[PDB]
Amino acid sequence: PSQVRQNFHELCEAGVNKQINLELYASYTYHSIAFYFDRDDVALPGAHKYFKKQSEEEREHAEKLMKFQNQRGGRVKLKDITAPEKEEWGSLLDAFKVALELEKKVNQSLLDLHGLADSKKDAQMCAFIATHYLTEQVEAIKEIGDHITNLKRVGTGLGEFIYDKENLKE
Amino acid sequence: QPSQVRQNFHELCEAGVNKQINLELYASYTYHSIAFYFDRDDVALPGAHKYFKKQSEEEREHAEKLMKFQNQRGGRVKLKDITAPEKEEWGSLLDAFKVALELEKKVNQSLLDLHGLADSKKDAQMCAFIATHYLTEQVEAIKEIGDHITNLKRVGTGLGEFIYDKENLK
Amino acid sequence: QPSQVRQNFHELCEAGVNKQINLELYASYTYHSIAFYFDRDDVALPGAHKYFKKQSEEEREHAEKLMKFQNQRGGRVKLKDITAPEKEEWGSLLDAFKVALELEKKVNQSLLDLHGLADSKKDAQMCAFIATHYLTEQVEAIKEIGDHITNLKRVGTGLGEFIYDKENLKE
Amino acid sequence: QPSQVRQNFHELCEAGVNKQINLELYASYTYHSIAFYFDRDDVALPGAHKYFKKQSEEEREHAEKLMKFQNQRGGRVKLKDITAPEKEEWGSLLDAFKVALELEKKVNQSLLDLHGLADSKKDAQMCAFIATHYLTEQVEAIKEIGDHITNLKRVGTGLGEFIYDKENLKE
Amino acid sequence: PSQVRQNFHELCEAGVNKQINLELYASYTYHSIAFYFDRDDVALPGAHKYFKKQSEEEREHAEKLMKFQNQRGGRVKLKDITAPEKEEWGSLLDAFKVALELEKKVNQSLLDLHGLADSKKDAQMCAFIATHYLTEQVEAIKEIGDHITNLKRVGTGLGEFIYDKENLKE
Amino acid sequence: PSQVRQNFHELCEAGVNKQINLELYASYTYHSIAFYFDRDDVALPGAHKYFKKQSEEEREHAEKLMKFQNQRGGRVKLKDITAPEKEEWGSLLDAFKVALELEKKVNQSLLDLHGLADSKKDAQMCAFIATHYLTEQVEAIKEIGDHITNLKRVGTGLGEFIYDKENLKE
Ligand SMILES: [Fe+3]
Ligand SMILES: [Fe+3]
Ligand SMILES: [Fe+3]
Ligand SMILES: [Fe+3]
Ligand SMILES: [Fe+3]
Ligand SMILES: [Fe+3]
Ligand SMILES: [Fe+3]
Ligand SMILES: [Fe+3]
Ligand SMILES: [Fe+3]
Ligand SMILES: [Fe+3]
Ligand SMILES: [Fe+3]
Ligand SMILES: [Fe+3]
Ligand SMILES: [Fe+3]
Ligand SMILES: [Fe+3]
Ligand SMILES: [Fe+3]
Ligand SMILES: [Fe+3]
Ligand SMILES: [Fe+3]
Ligand SMILES: [Fe+3]
Repeated sequence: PSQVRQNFHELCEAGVNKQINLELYASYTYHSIAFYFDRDDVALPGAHKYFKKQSEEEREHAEKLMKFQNQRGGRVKLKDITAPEKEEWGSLLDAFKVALELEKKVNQSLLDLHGLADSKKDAQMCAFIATHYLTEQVEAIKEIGDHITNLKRVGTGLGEFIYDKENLKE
Repeated sequence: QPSQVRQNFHELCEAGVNKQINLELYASYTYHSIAFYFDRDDVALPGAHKYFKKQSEEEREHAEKLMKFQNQRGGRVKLKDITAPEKEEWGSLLDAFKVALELEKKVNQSLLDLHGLADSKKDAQMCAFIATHYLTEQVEAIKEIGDHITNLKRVGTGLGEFIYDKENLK
Repeated sequence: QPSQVRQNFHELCEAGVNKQINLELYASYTYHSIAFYFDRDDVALPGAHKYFKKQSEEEREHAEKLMKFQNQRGGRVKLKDITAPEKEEWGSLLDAFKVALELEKKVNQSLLDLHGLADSKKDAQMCAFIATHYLTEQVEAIKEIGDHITNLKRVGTGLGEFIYDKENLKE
Repeated sequence: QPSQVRQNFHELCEAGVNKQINLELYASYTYHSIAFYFDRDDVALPGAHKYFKKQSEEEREHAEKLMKFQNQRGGRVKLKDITAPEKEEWGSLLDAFKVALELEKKVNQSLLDLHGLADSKKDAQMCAFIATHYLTEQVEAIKEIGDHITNLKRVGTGLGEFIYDKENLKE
Repeated sequence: PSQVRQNFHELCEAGVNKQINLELYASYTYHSIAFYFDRDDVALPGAHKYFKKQSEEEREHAEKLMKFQNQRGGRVKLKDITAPEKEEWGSLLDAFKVALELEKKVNQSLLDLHGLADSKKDAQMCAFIATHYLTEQVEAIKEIGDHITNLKRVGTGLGEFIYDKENLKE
Repeated sequence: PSQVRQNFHELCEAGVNKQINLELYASYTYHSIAFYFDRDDVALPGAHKYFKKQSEEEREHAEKLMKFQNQRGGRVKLKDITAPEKEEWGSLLDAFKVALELEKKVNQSLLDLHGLADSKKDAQMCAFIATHYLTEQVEAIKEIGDHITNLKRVGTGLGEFIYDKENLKE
């Protein structure tokens, strides 16, 4: 075993590797969404900028887990990053509904990971997940919630143009 | 018809937050009373006046942060009457701090109960929120009030109350 | 019996001030409720959340100024239960501002009554305090809310609500 | 019909760009793996960790510029799975830069093929794009990796690896 | 019972007092190691500086636990500080292996203390330990793992001089 | 024998090692006194700060002697640090009387060490001790004498609060 490994269970190591893959998957999906809004027949630059940023942040989420794996003396194990569900994402509202479903799936994954760590009495790993993931996920779901509400409010056409400029770009 | 953001948030936890919101508001109202008691012409302790107004304001912030939490998790804020404080007149500086210590310990037990409920429903995010934002401020507040009581017993009545008020509360 | 500072301050006027203090806190709590309703994920109007949060804080300040006045005059603050707000849910931006107009007019009438009472007891300093600090703020608040209602009717539902919230309430 | 912006852009060139995007992402993921390998407690080379993290990031930028180019020309981005890196463990600093040279040359050949395809369809825009942003960075990248390999052979294993990591990669 | 004491078990109070002694014992060991590297026949100034700093940090760890004891209304009980295991600590690599051993020993003590807190539903004591101690320890252990790896890599003689200058002095 | 050793007797080397232990024992006593004044039922923050600072200075005194040991080519030999004489230290005036006792005890130890140096014609060790230790000790003793006198003058209760604020906190 690694010289630094202490109170770190093989199932927890495995759970971190699974979460790294899911974070990379979310990153790639937002990347797809970002460049969909950059198409000449879509042309919502606020969404393009917003989802690009989201993609970057999800990559940082993966890196912090890779960093965590090494601190605890686990070994990073990488799998393929599955291509996103769709090639085209529809409206601003459609894209946000996809984002909410993705964020809730990631959140349930992190809640299962936390539960795993608690079951093995990994107090460090519980603290780490609670401090860096669980509140960002709640805040992210709430933010997407609000976007969906406002996108239904502003409607289609001019409303989308304005929401894109005022709320995603600025 | 669950909230679109709601995930791993029990109805009993929702109700527990609403109960804590009322308790925080109640504490704010009690400090407000105490603050204006020390502004009476026949009491006239400006340090205490300023101290307890600030305590009132902080308790209102504690309530707001739980209202914010309730909305983040997709629960619904339900407001009740704020009960008038226990007394119209609060006696000496020492008497007011003995009241505060009893209040803080009451609020603390309520936060420990609320944390216990969250843990019993495996609401790991709610555990972290309460630990991060409430449990250590409560411990620091109780210790601070203990030190105040100790010092108010030491300085005694009359000149000591005037000095303590100027040196430690103002 | 009376405070060493008390001069020309009738017990009915002392009682009137305690009743105004309660009304101010009641209005604070109502705006607080409204503020957190606009922060719900299924309403999500951040401009209104911010506006009503500030209104809540202001009304608490109006209560504090009265508690401070009570003590200046040597009256004694007497606090009562702060009644829960009328509604749990407040509907549209328009519905919320219509509630505010109603609330602000109720508070105004109460202050005008209190001023009446002060004058009936020839409490000139109390008349001056009420006129100086409350009667014009009240007039200005009711005008401001009237303008809000007019503009919320003009912009309509949907896009207009989003724009009004961002342009007028947030900024 | 075709995109309103599409002019002188062949479907095989579109396909080529999509294949290059996947390759750039593949390269990015490989450098990511290498980066975190050097962060292991039993490898502990902080310069190389920082260096390969930065290489991972730049490759992702290379991918983004081609997606941007795809949309500029009125083509459509088609994403495929990103294949996991070929190894879990990357050996020495020298071994890692040997993998990097192999990878950089493979990507260069794919860019030279893409350029040949552009020229074959008389896509002057695309030739110029590839030559301006890709062909020279790739030559510079290969030269840089070549110099790293030579220097890592010069310095030894052991002390030399620590010194090179701190003096050359941590910069 | 202290006026401030609430939800603080005697066994948790005892464990805090045990931890304080352990923190002070680590401090004294680091102090010894620091002054060994200052001997004219050892003369590694980077190590002297580094281990002095480690000695100072461990004393701070002890202080934070004494402060916590008082905050919770426990009473600080102090025991002899046992002299370090050796008078002489060998090579840079020998000293770092001692450090990894010590840090892993301390960490197990903190994981046990956290376990005790949890067994008594001391929610605030769990938060305290995880926030201030559990992640610091995992960072400390990883950093020492990294030192050992690099000290094996650089070898003895010239490598030790350079490591001491380039990594420990800076 | 150390390459650096010249005109340094074994008995002087032994006395330096004795002094180091005494400096560390004083440091630990001051640490105990410091954290007693931090208890919720004592709560004298000026004393807490003052005795913490004294604790830090005594550790520095120990360090300077370990440095001197190494400069002269003696070898540092460390012994257990004996727990302080009391767990509880009474009044501000009680703690200062303990301090005068401790400081006079240390000073006699330094005067004996100086005597030993002189008996071995260790001219540089006489200079070291007189320069760094003998006048500091006389200043320390006078300052504590002054505290005791002023603590008798101010009396208990209000006087202790004011002295703690006005003299020890500043
Ligand atoms: Fe994420
Ligand atoms: Fe890193
Ligand atoms: Fe996310
Ligand atoms: Fe509170
Ligand atoms: Fe808010
Ligand atoms: Fe409180
Ligand atoms: Fe008002
Ligand atoms: Fe005031
Ligand atoms: Fe108003
Ligand atoms: Fe590239
Ligand atoms: Fe772009
Ligand atoms: Fe490249
Ligand atoms: Fe420690
Ligand atoms: Fe302190
Ligand atoms: Fe440590
Ligand atoms: Fe000393
Ligand atoms: Fe030194
Ligand atoms: Fe001293």
